[PDB]
Amino acid sequence: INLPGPMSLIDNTKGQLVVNPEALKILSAITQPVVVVAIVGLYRTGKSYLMNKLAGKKNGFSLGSTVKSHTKGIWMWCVPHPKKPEHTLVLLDTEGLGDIEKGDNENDSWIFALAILLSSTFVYNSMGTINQQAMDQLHYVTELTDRIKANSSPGNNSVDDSADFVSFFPAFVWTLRDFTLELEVDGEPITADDYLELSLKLRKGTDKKSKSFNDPRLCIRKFFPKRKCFVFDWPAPKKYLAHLEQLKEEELNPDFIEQVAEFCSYILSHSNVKTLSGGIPVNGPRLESLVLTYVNAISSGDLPC
Ligand SMILES: Nc1nc2c(ncn2[C@@H]2O[C@H](COP(=O)(O)OP(=O)(O)O)[C@@H](O)[C@H]2O)c(=O)[nH]1
Repeated sequence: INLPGPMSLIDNTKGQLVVNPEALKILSAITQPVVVVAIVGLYRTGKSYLMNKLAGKKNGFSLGSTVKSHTKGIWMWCVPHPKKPEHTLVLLDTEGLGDIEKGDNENDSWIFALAILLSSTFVYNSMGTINQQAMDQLHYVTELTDRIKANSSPGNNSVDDSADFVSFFPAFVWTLRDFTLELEVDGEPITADDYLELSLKLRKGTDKKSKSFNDPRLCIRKFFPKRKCFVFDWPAPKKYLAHLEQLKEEELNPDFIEQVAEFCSYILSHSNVKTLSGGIPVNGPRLESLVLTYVNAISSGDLPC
């Protein structure tokens, strides 16, 4: 109808971070309540492919093919909510997450915390089994988000252990890609949610370097008390992964088809209308005011995030 295709919301393509006045203009005109889904993860891990499946439209995001490996940004695509009439689904696709283990450039990395704080549901996307690097990566953006939260008006006086925090801050979904691991414990099979809870399991009482072990896991667990995990096989034999989008659905792996259907159905039925601290529903212009408020507080701010 009137909602256009993906556009930059904020990126650093040409020098420094710039907010796209055209993206605010689009948000300003979205009078309907919005459901906001943000996705964060390393370059070319299939983030855009998955967000395009949520939108159910052609000509969606292609960040892995058109953004350079060093750019950071948030890209926005608003569509009618595929399952909730008179609701708009706001898709926030991001790029430029750095690998902390390799000392990747962290300048402007606060925009990934921004994407999380704008979201109804935050999707963290990584390849393979849950390993130390993926955990450390998640821990970094969680600490950054908590820092920005603790120090800005939208998040002020909303302690992580309260019920307001649990209810009105973003739900969390970890998507694991090219995942071939057997979801088994002692011959007995376990779910992907089970796998995630196991990876976040706390050492019970253990203390010398056991309560050091719990610290990053407790940070994640308490910042994201609403958690879900989805696993995705290779989409298709590697031969064909160059341009997955061009493949016909019947040429995908059948388990991948089911795994994408499951993810999409969960997100589109379970992600709530974005809400402020306190429960106030958020619509287009209200989201735009959140963007402005955060960007100004972080720009004008004194301390590092
Ligand atoms: N191996 C693998 N490749 C994928 C998957 N999804 C997409 N790709 C390919 O990975 C590349 C980058 O995709 P894109 O979605 O743009 O990645 P983004 O950077 O994370 O957004 C493309 O060539 C895709 O065809 C996946 O699940 N597994």
